[PDB]
Amino acid sequence: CPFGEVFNATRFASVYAWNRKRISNCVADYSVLYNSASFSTFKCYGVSPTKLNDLCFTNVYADSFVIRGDEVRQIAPGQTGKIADYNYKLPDDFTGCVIAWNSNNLDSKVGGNYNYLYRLFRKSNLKPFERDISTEIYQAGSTPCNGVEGFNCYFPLQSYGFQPTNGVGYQPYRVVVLSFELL
Amino acid sequence: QIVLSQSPTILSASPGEKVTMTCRANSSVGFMHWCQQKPGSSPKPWIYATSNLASGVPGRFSGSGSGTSYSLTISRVEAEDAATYYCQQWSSDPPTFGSGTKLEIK
Amino acid sequence: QVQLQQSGPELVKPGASVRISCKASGYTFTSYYIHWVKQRPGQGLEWIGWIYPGNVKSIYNEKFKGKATLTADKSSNTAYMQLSSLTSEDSAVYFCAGEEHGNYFDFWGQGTTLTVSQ
Amino acid sequence: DIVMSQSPSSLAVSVGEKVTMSCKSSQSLLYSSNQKNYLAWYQQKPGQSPKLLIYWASTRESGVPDRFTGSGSGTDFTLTISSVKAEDLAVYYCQQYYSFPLTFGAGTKLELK
Amino acid sequence: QLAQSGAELARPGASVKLSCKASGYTFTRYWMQWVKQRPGQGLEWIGAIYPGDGDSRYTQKFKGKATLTADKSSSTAYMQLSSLASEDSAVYYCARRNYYGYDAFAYWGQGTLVTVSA
Amino acid sequence: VMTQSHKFLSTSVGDRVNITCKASQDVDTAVAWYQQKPGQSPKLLISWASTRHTGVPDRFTGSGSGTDFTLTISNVQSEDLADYFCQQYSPYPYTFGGGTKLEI
Amino acid sequence: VQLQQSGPELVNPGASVKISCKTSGYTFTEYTMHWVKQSHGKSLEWIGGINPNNGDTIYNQKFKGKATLTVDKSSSTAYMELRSLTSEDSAVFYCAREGDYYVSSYGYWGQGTTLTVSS
Ligand SMILES: *[C@@H]1O[C@H](CO)[C@@H](O[C@@H]2O[C@H](CO)[C@@H](O)[C@H](O)[C@H]2NC(C)=O)[C@H](O)[C@H]1NC(C)=O
Ligand SMILES: *[C@@H]1O[C@H](CO)[C@@H](O)[C@H](O)[C@H]1NC(C)=O
Repeated sequence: CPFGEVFNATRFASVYAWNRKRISNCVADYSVLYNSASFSTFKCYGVSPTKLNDLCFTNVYADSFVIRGDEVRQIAPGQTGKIADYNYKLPDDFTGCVIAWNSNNLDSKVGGNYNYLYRLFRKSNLKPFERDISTEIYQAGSTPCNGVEGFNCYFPLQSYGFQPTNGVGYQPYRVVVLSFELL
Repeated sequence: QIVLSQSPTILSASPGEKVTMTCRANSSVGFMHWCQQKPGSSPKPWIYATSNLASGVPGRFSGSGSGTSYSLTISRVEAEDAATYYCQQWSSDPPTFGSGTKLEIK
Repeated sequence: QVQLQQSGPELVKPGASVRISCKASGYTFTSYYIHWVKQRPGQGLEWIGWIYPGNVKSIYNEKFKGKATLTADKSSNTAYMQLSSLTSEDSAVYFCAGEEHGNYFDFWGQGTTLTVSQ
Repeated sequence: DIVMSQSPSSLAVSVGEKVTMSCKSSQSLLYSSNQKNYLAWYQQKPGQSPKLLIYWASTRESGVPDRFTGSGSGTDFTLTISSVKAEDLAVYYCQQYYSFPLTFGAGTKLELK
Repeated sequence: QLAQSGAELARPGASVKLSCKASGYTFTRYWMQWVKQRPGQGLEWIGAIYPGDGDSRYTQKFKGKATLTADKSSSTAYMQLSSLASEDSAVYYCARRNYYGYDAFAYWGQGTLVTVSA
Repeated sequence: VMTQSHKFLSTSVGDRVNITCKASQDVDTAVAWYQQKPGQSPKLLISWASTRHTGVPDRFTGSGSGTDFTLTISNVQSEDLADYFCQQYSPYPYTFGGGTKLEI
Repeated sequence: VQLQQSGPELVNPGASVKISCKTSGYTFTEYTMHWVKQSHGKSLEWIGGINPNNGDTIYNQKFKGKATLTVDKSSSTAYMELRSLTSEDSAVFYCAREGDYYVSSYGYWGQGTTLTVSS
């Protein structure tokens, strides 16, 4: 039963370096899912959201990150946006289940969290599931620069700001994607 | 505003005993870290969120709990645990320490 | 290794300003917070405030707002504490603290103390 | 500053001759990562608004048919036109655009008679 | 599910077009990844391509030397050595990750002896 | 980047042997472990150091996390006598660890 | 794309003047702008540039304080403000775009705004 270190973990990583954990050789319970309902979004593609413990797959790959509440719709097949074209892009034939719930009593601090970075500019769109951890300068302008971070030389990882005194559009949602495969 | 409270402020403990010290808090809080300060020196990081042991700690220390009250249980008290145990709190509010427990041997 | 080595013990006259140095080492200075802790002798610790040294933004406690001001010079890996309008009751020991994961101090500092002299 | 200059100040060339143009940079404007030079050339008549016709480094731009060619690397650079035409009677500038003080000088067109 | 490759004995001045014929999966969506192995001194990573689009990635010691290409219609991938020498006489594999993106090199092909002393 | 412990490794038959890889920077549990019989091509044995692969016996237990990874081969038979590898998956390039050859 | 300036100006010494660079045909926040100063036939200097996405400016050390660059985003029109003109700023001014990709710091230039100092 390896669904106990994926959801209730201490600190998820950022959205750009989205952590992965492999699940194998144990049929999961799916008891906290679709029977506890403390989560916000359960937008679950392909397979029915109610029949999970009956079915069996080949590989169960889980991954996780933390995104703003106005960007919870971007974790989707092909729905373009800001994080779904530079940080983490699902493919168009992805089957699996997407999980999201609120996290403001854990991930927010008075004065900004300043440690949940997200990637702003990249030279092209992302491929499906391709992740990049490098912090190379985008150099939007004509000139190249040697990491000097000047005019049109950005740090591509913009830092989130997280305070408990905000709305729902600016609150970090702990979002975990489940990816399954048949053969 | 979040303020904690450690109710057993002075604890006597003979060696080879199980002693549980508690941390009561105003309202709600998430996970609850711990810390140990030897008298007259810099403190040391002791316990993570509730039950992880900071990778340098003998395995007698184990704490658990949920909700508002979180507590630490030492399995067998020895001569080396003559220090004060403070607590932080992992929440939205800034970390405000509690009072402490002084653990003396008799 | 990771270690936050501080300055020496300081004694000043009442009313003077105090600058506390906090040399960070071993880790990436521009990602981990730096907190500040106050320990009156014989008493429990008390929180002062933090300063995230990448994007400098300080936060202070309600009972520590006019006396303590924090600066963090990014390219030297040293934070600073400007304690101001010093009276006799602020005669105690001051450590640093570093954290990343929310409120859990990974690497404390060795004790430098600050007292008044007469 | 990064300073460049044209050693041919005067051309004095009629219709249909082999010409060259040269500029010498102060420091190297070779970006070491992509291995590209960063220079540019553009034309202007003494009346009109100039127009760029050379890309990253001595390459060409879709527009006027590229009889001209430029070349070079590092500090010394070339720009050559095989035959002078009616649209070649214009002053050409050598522009540095690697380091950010974007200074550039002039190299003047003249005619022989 | 398995890769298939070729063999080569080449000259110290020439250029080699190796191969890695892929089979059994969708060649449009996975990454092909090339590693090299000298006798001894462990493995080493060279570069990769995305045969759907042509977005090649490289290592700084191996950029410019290997010019990786791919062809969608023939379902194979080509690497192209340049300026071979005595240090490049090694064994060159191709490997596809298990689940595309960020995973483990689960399917490896047979070795291609490339012997380029003289 | 990686490094390895022993370039050569001597064991008897029934003995338990740990092979350790210490990574220089931090890799949040994304290494993998390869064996390589001296003829054929190296195959995947352990990936995401806790998890084993299909077609692999339950003898091979890799463990550890953070920046110290360990492979405890329990009862080394006469078959499992080859070198062993390490990896990292987060930063580019995916640079390998050195070899570590197992022998009697 | 075609990029138009304003008409010729005749400005008294020591005055604030706004030069308009009106452009259309493309999304304005995608490429930068620049301003150079052709001093009666020798395009030696550059005034500065301004990114429409962030409003960030950078000026040459030759024109510090006497040159300011401010561009609003909605009207797709660039503006350059020259304050305290003297007898040295007698030139023509072009506004520039930055290529079709980020390949060249100049391209698709405009007409010539001829600003002489009218004493
Ligand atoms: C994460 O932790 C929570 C803690 O509340 C788990 O909640 C469980 O809730 C049911 C409600 O009936 C209780 O019976 C259980 O005792 C709770 N378990 C624990 C650990 O306290 C939740 O299931 C956990 N989810 C996981 C394991 O990922
Ligand atoms: C206890 O916490 C509540 C918020 O939940 C706060 O309003 C209250 O003032 C706190 N108690 C104190 C410190 O007075």
